[PDB]
Amino acid sequence: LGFLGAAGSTMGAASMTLTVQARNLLSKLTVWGIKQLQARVLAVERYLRDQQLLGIWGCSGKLICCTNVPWNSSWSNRNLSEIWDNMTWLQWDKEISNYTQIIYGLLEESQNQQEKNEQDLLALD
Amino acid sequence: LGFLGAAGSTMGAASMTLTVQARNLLSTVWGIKQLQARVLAVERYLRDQQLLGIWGCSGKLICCTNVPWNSSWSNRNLSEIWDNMTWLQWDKEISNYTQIIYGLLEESQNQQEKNEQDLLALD
Amino acid sequence: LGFLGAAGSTMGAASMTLTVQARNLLSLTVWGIKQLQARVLAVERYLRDQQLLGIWGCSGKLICCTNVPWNSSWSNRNLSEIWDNMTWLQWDKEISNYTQIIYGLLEESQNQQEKNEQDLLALD
Amino acid sequence: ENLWVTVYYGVPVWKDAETTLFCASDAKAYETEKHNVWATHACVPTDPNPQEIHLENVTEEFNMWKNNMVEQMHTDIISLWDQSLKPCVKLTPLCVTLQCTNVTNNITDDMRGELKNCSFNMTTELRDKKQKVYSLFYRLDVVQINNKEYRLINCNTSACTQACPKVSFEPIPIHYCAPAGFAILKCKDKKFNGTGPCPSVSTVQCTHGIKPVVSTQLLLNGSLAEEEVMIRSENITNNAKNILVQFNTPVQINCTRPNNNTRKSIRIGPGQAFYATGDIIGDIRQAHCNVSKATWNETLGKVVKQLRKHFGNNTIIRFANSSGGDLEVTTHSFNCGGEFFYCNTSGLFNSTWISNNDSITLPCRIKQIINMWQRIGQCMYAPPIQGVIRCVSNITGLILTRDGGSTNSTTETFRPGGGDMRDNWRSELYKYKVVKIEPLGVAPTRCKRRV
Amino acid sequence: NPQEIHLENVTEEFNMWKNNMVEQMHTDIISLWDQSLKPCVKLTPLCV
Amino acid sequence: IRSENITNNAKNILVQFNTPVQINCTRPNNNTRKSIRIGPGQAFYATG
Amino acid sequence: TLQCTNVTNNITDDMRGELKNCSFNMTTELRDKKQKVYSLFYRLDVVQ
Amino acid sequence: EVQLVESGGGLVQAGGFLELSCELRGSIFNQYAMAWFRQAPGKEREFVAGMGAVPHYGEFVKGRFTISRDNAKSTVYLQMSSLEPEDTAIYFCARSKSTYISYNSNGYDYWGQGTQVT
Amino acid sequence: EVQLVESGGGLVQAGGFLELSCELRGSIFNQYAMAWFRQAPGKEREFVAGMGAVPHYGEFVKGRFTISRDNAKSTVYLQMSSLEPEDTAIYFCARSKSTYISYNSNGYDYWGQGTQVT
Ligand SMILES: *[C@@H]1O[C@H](CO)[C@@H](O[C@@H]2O[C@H](CO)[C@@H](O[C@@H]3O[C@H](CO[C@H]4O[C@H](CO)[C@@H](O)[C@H](O)[C@@H]4O)[C@@H](O)[C@H](O[C@H]4O[C@H](CO)[C@@H](O)[C@H](O)[C@@H]4O)[C@@H]3O)[C@H](O)[C@H]2NC(C)=O)[C@H](O)[C@H]1NC(C)=O
Ligand SMILES: *[C@@H]1O[C@H](CO)[C@@H](O[C@@H]2O[C@H](CO)[C@@H](O[C@@H]3O[C@H](CO)[C@@H](O)[C@H](O[C@H]4O[C@H](CO)[C@@H](O)[C@H](O)[C@@H]4O)[C@@H]3O)[C@H](O)[C@H]2NC(C)=O)[C@H](O)[C@H]1NC(C)=O
Ligand SMILES: *[C@@H]1O[C@H](CO)[C@@H](O[C@@H]2O[C@H](CO)[C@@H](O[C@@H]3O[C@H](CO[C@H]4O[C@H](CO)[C@@H](O)[C@H](O)[C@@H]4O)[C@@H](O)[C@H](O)[C@@H]3O)[C@H](O)[C@H]2NC(C)=O)[C@H](O)[C@H]1NC(C)=O
Ligand SMILES: *[C@@H]1O[C@H](CO)[C@@H](O[C@@H]2O[C@H](CO)[C@@H](O[C@@H]3O[C@H](CO)[C@@H](O)[C@H](O)[C@@H]3O)[C@H](O)[C@H]2NC(C)=O)[C@H](O)[C@H]1NC(C)=O
Ligand SMILES: *[C@@H]1O[C@H](CO)[C@@H](O[C@@H]2O[C@H](CO)[C@@H](O[C@@H]3O[C@H](CO)[C@@H](O)[C@H](O)[C@@H]3O)[C@H](O)[C@H]2NC(C)=O)[C@H](O)[C@H]1NC(C)=O
Ligand SMILES: *[C@@H]1O[C@H](CO)[C@@H](O[C@@H]2O[C@H](CO)[C@@H](O[C@@H]3O[C@H](CO)[C@@H](O)[C@H](O)[C@@H]3O)[C@H](O)[C@H]2NC(C)=O)[C@H](O)[C@H]1NC(C)=O
Ligand SMILES: *[C@@H]1O[C@H](CO)[C@@H](O[C@@H]2O[C@H](CO)[C@@H](O[C@@H]3O[C@H](CO)[C@@H](O)[C@H](O)[C@@H]3O)[C@H](O)[C@H]2NC(C)=O)[C@H](O)[C@H]1NC(C)=O
Ligand SMILES: *[C@@H]1O[C@H](CO)[C@@H](O[C@@H]2O[C@H](CO)[C@@H](O)[C@H](O)[C@H]2NC(C)=O)[C@H](O)[C@H]1NC(C)=O
Ligand SMILES: *[C@@H]1O[C@H](CO)[C@@H](O[C@@H]2O[C@H](CO)[C@@H](O)[C@H](O)[C@H]2NC(C)=O)[C@H](O)[C@H]1NC(C)=O
Ligand SMILES: *[C@@H]1O[C@H](CO)[C@@H](O[C@@H]2O[C@H](CO)[C@@H](O)[C@H](O)[C@H]2NC(C)=O)[C@H](O)[C@H]1NC(C)=O
Ligand SMILES: *[C@@H]1O[C@H](CO)[C@@H](O[C@@H]2O[C@H](CO)[C@@H](O)[C@H](O)[C@H]2NC(C)=O)[C@H](O)[C@H]1NC(C)=O
Ligand SMILES: *[C@@H]1O[C@H](CO)[C@@H](O[C@@H]2O[C@H](CO)[C@@H](O)[C@H](O)[C@H]2NC(C)=O)[C@H](O)[C@H]1NC(C)=O
Ligand SMILES: *[C@@H]1O[C@H](CO)[C@@H](O[C@@H]2O[C@H](CO)[C@@H](O)[C@H](O)[C@H]2NC(C)=O)[C@H](O)[C@H]1NC(C)=O
Ligand SMILES: *[C@@H]1O[C@H](CO)[C@@H](O[C@@H]2O[C@H](CO)[C@@H](O)[C@H](O)[C@H]2NC(C)=O)[C@H](O)[C@H]1NC(C)=O
Ligand SMILES: *[C@@H]1O[C@H](CO)[C@@H](O[C@@H]2O[C@H](CO)[C@@H](O)[C@H](O)[C@H]2NC(C)=O)[C@H](O)[C@H]1NC(C)=O
Ligand SMILES: *[C@@H]1O[C@H](CO)[C@@H](O)[C@H](O)[C@H]1NC(C)=O
Ligand SMILES: *[C@@H]1O[C@H](CO)[C@@H](O)[C@H](O)[C@H]1NC(C)=O
Ligand SMILES: *[C@@H]1O[C@H](CO)[C@@H](O)[C@H](O)[C@H]1NC(C)=O
Ligand SMILES: *[C@@H]1O[C@H](CO)[C@@H](O)[C@H](O)[C@H]1NC(C)=O
Ligand SMILES: *[C@@H]1O[C@H](CO)[C@@H](O)[C@H](O)[C@H]1NC(C)=O
Ligand SMILES: *[C@@H]1O[C@H](CO)[C@@H](O)[C@H](O)[C@H]1NC(C)=O
Ligand SMILES: *[C@@H]1O[C@H](CO)[C@@H](O)[C@H](O)[C@H]1NC(C)=O
Repeated sequence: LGFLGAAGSTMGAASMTLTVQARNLLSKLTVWGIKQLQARVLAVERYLRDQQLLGIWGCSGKLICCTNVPWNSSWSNRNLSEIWDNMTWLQWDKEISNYTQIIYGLLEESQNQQEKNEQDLLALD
Repeated sequence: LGFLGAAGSTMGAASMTLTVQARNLLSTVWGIKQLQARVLAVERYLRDQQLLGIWGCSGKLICCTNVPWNSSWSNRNLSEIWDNMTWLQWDKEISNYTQIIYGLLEESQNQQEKNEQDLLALD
Repeated sequence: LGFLGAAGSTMGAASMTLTVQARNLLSLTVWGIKQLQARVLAVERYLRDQQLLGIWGCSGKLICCTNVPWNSSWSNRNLSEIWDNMTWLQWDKEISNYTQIIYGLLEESQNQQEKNEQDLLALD
Repeated sequence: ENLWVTVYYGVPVWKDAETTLFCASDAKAYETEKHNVWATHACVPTDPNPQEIHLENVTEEFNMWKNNMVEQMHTDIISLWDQSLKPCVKLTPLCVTLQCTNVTNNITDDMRGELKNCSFNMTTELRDKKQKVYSLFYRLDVVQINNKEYRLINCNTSACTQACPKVSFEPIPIHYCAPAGFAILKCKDKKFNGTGPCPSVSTVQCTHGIKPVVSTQLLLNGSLAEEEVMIRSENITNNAKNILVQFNTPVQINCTRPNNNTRKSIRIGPGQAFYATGDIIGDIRQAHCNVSKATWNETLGKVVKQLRKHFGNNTIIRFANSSGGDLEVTTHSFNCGGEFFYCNTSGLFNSTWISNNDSITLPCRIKQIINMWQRIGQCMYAPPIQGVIRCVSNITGLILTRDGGSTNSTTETFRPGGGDMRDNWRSELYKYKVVKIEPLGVAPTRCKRRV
Repeated sequence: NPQEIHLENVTEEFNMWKNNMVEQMHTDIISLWDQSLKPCVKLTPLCV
Repeated sequence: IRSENITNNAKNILVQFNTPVQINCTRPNNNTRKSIRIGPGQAFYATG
Repeated sequence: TLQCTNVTNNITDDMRGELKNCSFNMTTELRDKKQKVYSLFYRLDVVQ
Repeated sequence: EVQLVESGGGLVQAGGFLELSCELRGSIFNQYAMAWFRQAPGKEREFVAGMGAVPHYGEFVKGRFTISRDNAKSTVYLQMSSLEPEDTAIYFCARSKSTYISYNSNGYDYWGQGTQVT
Repeated sequence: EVQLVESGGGLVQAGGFLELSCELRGSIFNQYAMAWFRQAPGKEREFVAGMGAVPHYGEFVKGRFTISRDNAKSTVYLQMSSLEPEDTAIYFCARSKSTYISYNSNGYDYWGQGTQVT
């Protein structure tokens, strides 16, 4: 299990080894010259968008990240242990694929709200 | 109010919409003109990201600090800053005495650097 | 006082000025394209180091100590003299062999904390 | 009972994507630099013992016929051939009124009019002087302009380039590797017919070395099947689609050009040199290829058995030679030792199969000016090769076309034809595909962020 | 007035013979001459 | 009426008006194109 | 060099000498063969 | 989207003259060859003429027809001359799968709508 | 790894024809010149011939020999003609340190193993 090896293992099992996936995300003019550079630049852009998207939520380099936004029932409406001891990530991405963007906007709302509350609590004293 | 609509709104009103500008800062005549444009965006993103990192706040988007505010820079009521006046107008007023603040803001985290890794050592 | 100015000084003095080096780690024709390779490389090297820090227990700290115990075999000498008489350049040569195994120790220690925090916040 | 979303980073999920793939080449050829048309000097070295790691319990759907990394491999070879020819001579002053006569140096009855001995005027090092020079040209590269005056075949359309006599057409393996954030999934399933799920799949750093061999009928030197002969086609019932056949055990083909050709230098002008053909030493003989009658017949026996699965147990399978058309599709075209062959495969594909020691000598022809498959326009000129050519190669498959016939015929006739070069590499990239890694999956857990 | 910052109490080893960055200067000057002569006119007609 | 400096006659004046005015331009001749082969892959498009 | 004559086929008065009928040798796809061709040229594009 | 559009529409008598045109839209012209096929009523498709880098003509042509391609307009033009009465058929335009011309219909993947020439 | 490999040599009657060769493997051919040095038994190395962009010959050649370079295979030849009996020696191949040729032995840095020509 060196990279993506936990794809078929359970979401609980796969989530135990995430740093393996994290590390393999940044590693005369000739035809291969441009194709190499276009590869190197593309990797940087995709890596920095995920970090930025995590940053605007309440977790930057946490790699396991809890939030204050509730789990709307309609998204999955199924018991917890089922989706952690009997299902893999690839199947799970299909169930909520339509609902990823709506959750992302909610996470932005809760983080900006959380920041000022932290700011205000440092001013009254 | 989709990218910069709060540009003319009051400073206090503009701080509600901060993530909106954040996510937009990173998203063969034209072959190289497109290539060079993408690298420049990345470098500018990391310059301000690293500049925040050297201070004690990297992924905060609002960050307090241990640096007293010299009255010379502003010498104006706090009420009118956030209730009448805008980030556009403010960046011009502070424009003169701004690079001093960046250096001091590094000192406070340097003063915390003088204090961070000793309390855990003497425990 | 400037970039790498404290290179010849001991570790204790070197750690005083760590931001001076941090700042200077990012800052059609055959001359410009030589710059493009240089400009892409700078971010690539910078991001590799930052990603390595993140998977450890520190993202932008600039000082970061861990709960993995130091194996005496690596150094075998007094703390009071390495920080007052040794420089970083000397230290790298000795610990170079005992490196890339320490990195794995740092990688594992952070993941378990992330799960323990996941576990701790669940039993409330 | 309350539940909140949780964010997980570094999560294993992927999605089919389109991207640019770069080259990786083994360092065994780094020494003795020379130069290649595929320019593997700039190709970054590959990593030894790459991370070929299996993925369990994962089912992934492949489709070799609409696969990516074949269209963009097609462009790479086209562009890789273009920059190789750019710095080389332009034979613009070569086609003028020639004065050719037949070669009669103890020729054989097969090679009667196939060689012409031509003489022409060419500028010396000074632009104020001409001189008469002569060269030997094949019959396929000249036309009459009446008489005994000729011109080169292909300079009333375009002009030809001389492949610098250092570039080496010999193919070498190429590994196509994806960038960080992308992975290549390889199908390990034995009975993989090009489409559908592949229950045995793995992910690799990047593909095995794929030698790009340009060839029509009888694609050579490719990858072999695992335990049976595989017949893969986009749609069997459609006669207009090709049939890519890959058999496990190779059958050896020995192709030679017996003529002991010599190389001569003719000065086009100041700084320009043209590599001509001097007098041929020894005897004249047709070029030919050799395959075993036993090995070829058993291989066709295996192919017919597999063809009955998709066509019927009680069916007559018939083989016939090429339908007829352009020379580069009616014959086995390939490149051997820097020279271009056109072999008549009528002796291989002629048989009928009922449901219930010696070799095959198939003659070949040579050309010097070739219409490149890269474009309908520009050609190129292959300089003569010193000595006697001989190369042994593996036949690893076929490209077939079924003759269209009405129902109730009970006799299916297949013809050979290569045509598109995309099929040459579609036979090698059938295993692979590209996906983009998509971390940041959101799931709920019994945890709340601290306030 | 480039910031030539003196490094004190540190020793460093040098070797000008196996040094790189002269081979890079050699390759630069060759390439810089190559593109300087690309737009220039050739003298092929003068061979008379 | 837009001008960088209306009093400096050396500065051009740009006019932009509301309703466009139509202009119909034609070449009445029925021209025939002739192809002449300059050389290999070279064609000159003359006028017949 | 061009051998040119005025084109006049019941030409309109406004076009007394606007067009020229020019003939000239030209090189074919074979270097050692020449060809005589003609083209029509506007007066503004030819100089006597 | 690859598509082929035909022209000509022959209604000429014996010993006539025509020029069929076929434009290639959704693909590169200098990457594939194009050929003309014919279907007399109650018969099968037959090869008439085609040209990639080299022209080929059918046996019944006997040097009457002539093919050419203008890469500028991405069209292939078929001259028609000495049209005997037996030419009455539907002339189809097809694009080859490669740069080479075959005489069998299995060598082409895109076909024109058709033109009935009588 | 710059390595020099040679050929030629062996007996030939006086007035005969011999050709020597020496190829360059580990470095660019169009960046360095080549030279031929011969060491008679008991004597010191003396310049024979060498070509960069210009051919140079030793004072004893008297126009008999001829040096050329073929960039295609990066080899330098030496067409020996009218070989007198005083030419017998071990002939070395040397790569110059630049594009220019020197008659001295220290203008070159890589040498061949040797080849006896008698
Ligand atoms: C393709 O076509 C070219 C040109 O047509 C041929 O090249 C010529 O071939 C002929 C025939 O072999 C050559 O003629 C031969 O030349 C030999 C060399 O001597 C010549 O040169 C010396 C100076 O070096 C002169 O003094 C001398 O007069 C010759 O001109 C001769 O030795 C040959 O002699 C043969 O014939 C005589 C009878 O005439 C006999 O007595 C001899 O014993 C001997 O058999 C002969 O004359 C000619 O030199 C070639 N070059 C040219 C420019 O013409 C190619 O051979 C041809 N290639 C093929 C494959 O067909
Ligand atoms: C299919 O694969 C087989 C092997 O996997 C391959 O056979 C190879 O063919 C090439 C060319 O025909 C051979 O290379 C030649 O080898 C001979 C010795 O046998 C040498 O003398 C040759 O040297 C000449 O060419 C060089 C390159 O131009 C020159 O530098 C030199 O001076 C000589 O002029 C040449 O290197 C190769 O040895 C075989 N390999 C094997 C294992 O048989 C076959 O060609 C492939 N088929 C196709 C269609 O590509
Ligand atoms: C400029 O000069 C051109 C040269 O003649 C003029 O073209 C002429 O246009 C008329 C009107 O369309 C045509 O008359 C028709 O001809 C068709 C048959 O023509 C077929 O064959 C020609 C051969 O070239 C082909 O080009 C056509 O497309 C057809 O396939 C009849 O069926 C019609 O009933 C009608 O008679 C002329 O044939 C055509 N001339 C030539 C030589 O083609 C053009 O009109 C002139 N323009 C102006 C503005 O004056
Ligand atoms: C716009 O254009 C006007 C011109 O209409 C500019 O005004 C001109 O400014 C020049 C400045 O050198 C004046 O030149 C001066 O002329 C007097 C003689 O009258 C001479 O004694 C001085 O030594 C000097 O050369 C010029 O007279 C003046 N003309 C006018 C009509 O105003 C104006 O500067 C331009 N720019 C702007 C922003 O208006
Ligand atoms: C431009 O000049 C050229 C060359 O002088 C002209 O070409 C020639 O034009 C004549 C008619 O003007 C063509 O017909 C010939 O007429 C003579 C009259 O006696 C007849 O005897 C011939 O049998 C022939 O029919 C002639 O073919 C043509 N030659 C060529 C090579 O095209 C051209 O007409 C002039 N055009 C203009 C617009 O001025
Ligand atoms: C470039 O040159 C080639 C070869 O000369 C041209 O192809 C040849 O074109 C001629 C046309 O004059 C063809 O001749 C024709 O033959 C038929 C009988 O099959 C006859 O009935 C016609 O009247 C005509 O004479 C010839 O078949 C054809 N192919 C060969 C191998 O010669 C080519 O057309 C030239 N390029 C262009 C753009 O025309
Ligand atoms: C390019 O042109 C130059 C100049 O002509 C050529 O150099 C010349 O090469 C010839 C032999 O090919 C030399 O002739 C010999 O000269 C010696 C002198 O002692 C004589 O003894 C021999 O019998 C023979 O005649 C000639 O000297 C030489 N030029 C000079 C000035 O030394 C060169 O070979 C040409 N290169 C090519 C590739 O054609
Ligand atoms: C290099 O050596 C000099 C000489 O010993 C060092 O200077 C000493 O620095 C310490 C630092 O506090 C002082 O306490 C000593 O008094 C200094 N010595 C003298 C003689 O004044 C210097 O620190 C060393 N390192 C560098 C980078 O210069
Ligand atoms: C290649 O294999 C796949 C799967 O093994 C075949 O797909 C199925 O084929 C059967 C019969 O041909 C159909 O009934 C199914 O509906 C197909 N499955 C799907 C998902 O479409 C495919 O037909 C095979 N191709 C060939 C040419 O034999
Ligand atoms: C291909 O096979 C043919 C057999 O017909 C070979 O031709 C024979 O080669 C031998 C070898 O010396 C000769 O003795 C015979 O005279 C040749 N003719 C016949 C009829 O046997 C040919 O050499 C083979 N070529 C290759 C490349 O294998
Ligand atoms: C390929 O070779 C075959 C022979 O095996 C050629 O077919 C022969 O052609 C001649 C020419 O008229 C006929 O007389 C024979 O009867 C044919 N024999 C067979 C078995 O077909 C064929 O022509 C060759 N291919 C080409 C393109 O010339
Ligand atoms: C033709 O195929 C054979 C086997 O299919 C190849 O022989 C194998 O080559 C590989 C790599 O060179 C070796 O690891 C195997 O041990 C070989 N097996 C056998 C049975 O020889 C052969 O290299 C292919 N090419 C040629 C020209 O024969
Ligand atoms: C364009 O408009 C601007 C502002 O409406 C004009 O600028 C002012 O013009 C008045 C009168 O012309 C001057 O008194 C002011 O000093 C100008 N102010 C500035 C800042 O330049 C400008 O003149 C107009 N230009 C034109 C050509 O109409
Ligand atoms: C051909 O065209 C030229 C260019 O217009 C004519 O030259 C002029 O002709 C007019 C009318 O005779 C004279 O008044 C002018 O003096 C001429 N110009 C010159 C510079 O001489 C010429 O006359 C025309 N010839 C014919 C035969 O049409
Ligand atoms: C090409 O142009 C030349 C020069 O104009 C023509 O050659 C001679 O021209 C003069 C004057 O026009 C005539 O008196 C001669 O009779 C021409 N020579 C010949 C051999 O006819 C030549 O005619 C033109 N055409 C070609 C095809 O060369
Ligand atoms: C595949 O599934 C089986 C049964 O659910 C399980 O025992 C096995 O661990 C799974 N594979 C992996 C790699 O976890
Ligand atoms: C979730 O609820 C269903 C309801 O029938 C039950 O069968 C299942 O066992 C539950 N999940 C787990 C993990 O027990
Ligand atoms: C410390 O290093 C020694 C070897 O130098 C090794 O045997 C020992 O296991 C190591 N202990 C730890 C805790 O890393
Ligand atoms: C080859 O041709 C030559 C003519 O140049 C002839 O003398 C010789 O006899 C021929 N070879 C054989 C084997 O007949
Ligand atoms: C030359 O060979 C041709 C074969 O294409 C033949 O027709 C001709 O008669 C032979 N002889 C001459 C003098 O052309
Ligand atoms: C295969 O081709 C036949 C006829 O050409 C057609 O009816 C059938 O739908 C095709 N199959 C697919 C999967 O497109
Ligand atoms: C005018 O000239 C044109 C040129 O082709 C000709 O067709 C026409 O008949 C002429 N008309 C008269 C009235 O001369």
